[PDB]
Amino acid sequence: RDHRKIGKQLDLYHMQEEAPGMVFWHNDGWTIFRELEVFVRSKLKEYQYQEVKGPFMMDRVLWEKTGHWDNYKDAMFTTSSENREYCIKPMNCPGHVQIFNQGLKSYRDLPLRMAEFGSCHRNEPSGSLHGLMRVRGFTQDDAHIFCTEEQIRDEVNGCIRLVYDMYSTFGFEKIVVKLSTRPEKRIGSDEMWDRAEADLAVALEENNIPFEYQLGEGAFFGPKIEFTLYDCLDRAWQCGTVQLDFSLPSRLSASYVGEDNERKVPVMIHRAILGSMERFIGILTEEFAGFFPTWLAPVQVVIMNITDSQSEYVNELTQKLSNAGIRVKADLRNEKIGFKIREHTLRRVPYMLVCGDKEVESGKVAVRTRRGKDLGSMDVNEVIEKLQQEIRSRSLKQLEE
Amino acid sequence: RDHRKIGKQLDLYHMQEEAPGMVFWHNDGWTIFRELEVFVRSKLKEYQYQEVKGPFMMDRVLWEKTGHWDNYKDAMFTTSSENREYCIKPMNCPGHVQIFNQGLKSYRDLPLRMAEFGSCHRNEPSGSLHGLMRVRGFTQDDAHIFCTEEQIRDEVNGCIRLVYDMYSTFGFEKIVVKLSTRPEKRIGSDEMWDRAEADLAVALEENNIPFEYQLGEGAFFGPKIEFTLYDCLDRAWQCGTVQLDFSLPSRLSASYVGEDNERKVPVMIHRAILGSMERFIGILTEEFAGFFPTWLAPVQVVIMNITDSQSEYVNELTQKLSNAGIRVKADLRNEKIGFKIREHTLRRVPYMLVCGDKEVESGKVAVRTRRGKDLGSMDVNEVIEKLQQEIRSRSLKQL
Ligand SMILES: Nc1ncnc2c1ncn2[C@@H]1O[C@H](COP(=O)(O)OP(=O)(O)OP(=O)(O)O)[C@@H](O)[C@H]1O
Ligand SMILES: Nc1ncnc2c1ncn2[C@@H]1O[C@H](COP(=O)(O)OP(=O)(O)OP(=O)(O)O)[C@@H](O)[C@H]1O
Ligand SMILES: [Mg+2]
Ligand SMILES: [Mg+2]
Ligand SMILES: [Mg+2]
Ligand SMILES: [Mg+2]
Ligand SMILES: [Zn+2]
Ligand SMILES: [Zn+2]
Repeated sequence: RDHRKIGKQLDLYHMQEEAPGMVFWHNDGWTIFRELEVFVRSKLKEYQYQEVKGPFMMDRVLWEKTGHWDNYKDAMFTTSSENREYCIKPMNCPGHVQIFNQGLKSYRDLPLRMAEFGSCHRNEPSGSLHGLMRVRGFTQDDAHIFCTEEQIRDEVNGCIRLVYDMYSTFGFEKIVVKLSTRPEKRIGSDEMWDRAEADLAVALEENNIPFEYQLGEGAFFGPKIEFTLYDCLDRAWQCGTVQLDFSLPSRLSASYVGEDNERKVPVMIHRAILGSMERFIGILTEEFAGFFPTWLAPVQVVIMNITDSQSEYVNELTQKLSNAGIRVKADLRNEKIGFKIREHTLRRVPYMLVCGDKEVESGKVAVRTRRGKDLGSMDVNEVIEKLQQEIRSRSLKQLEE
Repeated sequence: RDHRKIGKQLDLYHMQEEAPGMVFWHNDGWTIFRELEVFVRSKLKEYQYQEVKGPFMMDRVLWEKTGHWDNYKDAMFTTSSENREYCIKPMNCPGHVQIFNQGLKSYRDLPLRMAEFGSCHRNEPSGSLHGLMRVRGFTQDDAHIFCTEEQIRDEVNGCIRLVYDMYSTFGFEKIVVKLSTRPEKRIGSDEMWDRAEADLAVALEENNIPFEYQLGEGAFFGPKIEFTLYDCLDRAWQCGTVQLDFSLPSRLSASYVGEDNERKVPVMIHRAILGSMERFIGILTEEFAGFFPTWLAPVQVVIMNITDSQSEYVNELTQKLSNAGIRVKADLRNEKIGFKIREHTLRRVPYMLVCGDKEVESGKVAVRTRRGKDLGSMDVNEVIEKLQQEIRSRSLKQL
């Protein structure tokens, strides 16, 4: 049930000591990663987010200005060029503010929602590293919303709504919500912290979401709503996060022209829905025990012959399913079909299509699933249509399941 | 036609002194980048490439094994953690070999084609930096092909075919090819360099490609075919490249079980088709003067109302085009229609749809282009279909 064991069995990724906490994504794990990006992007479109890309590193001077240097230096990787020191970014917020700061902004531009699949590096103590769930290089499905104070309620509500909308696709039954309050080391006044923490609490109450406080776990610049998911040992992992920030835009000289023609500082909401792709894939792997929903499955269909007699027909069906957009592979090896089926079951391939002479003559396929079910013979075109529907709806459940 | 001025005018990206040579991709520039990735991914499905992702940093010891720490040192960003030294990767090859080395490989797995949109960082001298063309952090449409000696000819041919295939989509008329031979600092024996250089020259001749030698410009591990594209000032920029490598696989302990059941070392072909996304976008921006073909345009369609009476219709049209897969925006601002049209024309939006009362009553739309052509009233579904055909085919010219 451990995602590290399942990841090896399905050849999803590996890690090695030449790059501690750094993931090597193999083809099949990168397929899952990419499908999750496509899913997130479909939500970015619906909820009207920009998508940007900030640089990997920036001058230490800028990280000093935010307060990251004093409050985050231990976790930061640094490098140098031509007598200047750079920080590899542990967070995407300063880069998004650099983009916001190009060009004059008006209240008419707000709320401005700016998303990034943002690569973060944090020098986590090597003793704390754990598979995909705690790594040193990870990719957040991050975004920063620049808004007015009057827009905070609506924008925080929109993030909360987005979290439950995305999580319902995966069928999560245990989502534990925490409000992380001010940490001992922080910037911003007590009055600003009281306001930000109340805003989050009222937003959760308004959505009728039960939660508990988590004292001292907020960011150095603002409080957080945390959406907690659980692994196979029922350990709590922080995934989704909504953060309210009255401090960083001021520190980074962000402003916009208000209705009054006065210069104003935007509020910034930070949020990640999945958290990081790495930690979320870890959670999905354990939650599903490697039985990824068909739309996520690295290989959705394997087509297999009984003998070389049906090998041409298998090759035609494989091209046909591939042209219909299905991740399909042919298994033409000189092995018994029971052997093949057991192997692709261990690989958690949703569907196995067996082609005997009966199947070749009729243009049909015998359908087996990774759950051990025999689904009988079906017409090829009906199978394709059913798989396409299963994939496009991102269905959690297989045919006749 | 300088891509840096166009990039500012169209809000594609920016750069600043807090990160020399590092691009901040804005929404519209990042849209072009992502469409190029979609295009590349479509071609690699066709040619049966895997797609992977390696880590950003690995131990200095690994870069010593490859010979990079000695042949590539001062060009590399280095960092530390818990008394170990790491290199931010300047190339993707060692990571791809690490993935190849996971699990027993046989001749049945070859050729194994492994692609990555590989983020590279190189400490280029700050005085050499230029716009998007020469940056310190960039993304290569990289791949490594592991193959046998007998498979070299076919695999190099496939890379050359891929370059001309993908470049024809953009209509490039000037593609100059170079063969870069052994540099002063290299790994691998002279006989291996003789054979690698001959293999690439034969490949170019067999593909009917006139080329010029570039003595001493090969990679430290092997010679390269370089595909050169030219900017507005006719400066030469290396974009696509094919590199033949008989030495890195052995240094990194790559092997496969041959048909005879003995251990053998694969040959590696390195190749990038576009080169880097940053540099290729720079070239495209100058080549098209910011009039990106519709399939690449950050915003493909803007729909505007003349008065508030049509605002509802414009919103229904906008949702309909967006559901048909078109990058479309509604412009409902309290501005004169002639102000709105000019704004989106200057932003080089391919198609502008104007809705007055007669368009609403008829279920039609008045269509004009960024070049000033007035297409008149058209049926909505006719516009969507023509737009979809222009995008699906990645057509260079409009309606
Ligand atoms: N080391 C890490 N490995 C993997 N994912 C991470 C890591 N650190 C953070 N994330 C993910 O990024 C999200 C947003 O980042 P944030 O700065 O809020 O995390 P965090 O509070 O430091 O997390 P944690 O308490 O788990 O260390 C987290 O909710 C988590 O999903
Ligand atoms: N500093 C850079 N900025 C942008 N793109 C680059 C840069 N260096 C290399 N590339 C791109 O990556 C491709 C493959 O990398 P490779 O190591 O072969 O380049 P290169 O020979 O060092 O390039 P150049 O001669 O332009 O310095 C190049 O052909 C080019 O398109
Ligand atoms: Mg942390
Ligand atoms: Mg935390
Ligand atoms: Mg170079
Ligand atoms: Mg060169
Ligand atoms: Zn942030
Ligand atoms: Zn390489």
